[PDB]
Amino acid sequence: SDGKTKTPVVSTYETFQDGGRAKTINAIECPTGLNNRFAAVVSSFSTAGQNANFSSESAKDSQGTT
Amino acid sequence: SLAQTGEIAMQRDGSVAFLEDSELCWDTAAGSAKSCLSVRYDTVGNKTELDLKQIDVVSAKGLSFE
Repeated sequence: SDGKTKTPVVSTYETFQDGGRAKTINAIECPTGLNNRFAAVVSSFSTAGQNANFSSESAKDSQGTT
Repeated sequence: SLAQTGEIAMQRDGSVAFLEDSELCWDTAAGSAKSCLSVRYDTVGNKTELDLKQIDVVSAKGLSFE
């Protein structure tokens, strides 16, 4: 695409696990001569902080702000 | 003396394999411009590549990758 070689973008639904620790996601294995890219985009959110469970794609549990 | 050269005929049963780095080409309406493709190996990658970069666009119906 415009002189640069690219692989198709692949998508995953991610939430942080409770405990406020960073989320580990494994990088895809790139063909020889290409480098890894990543992007996170906003889907659902509230100001609940730790009092929530958004891990279901079909519903969102939001218990309010601490 | 016979010499098994590149002249060996490709069979419709596929029992005969192409030679390394040989190119399968099409006559195109560009006149005498050939639009080729091949299966190359990059030892500096240990990966097999199906190189279509001589063809401008590849148009598929369904398409899947891993």
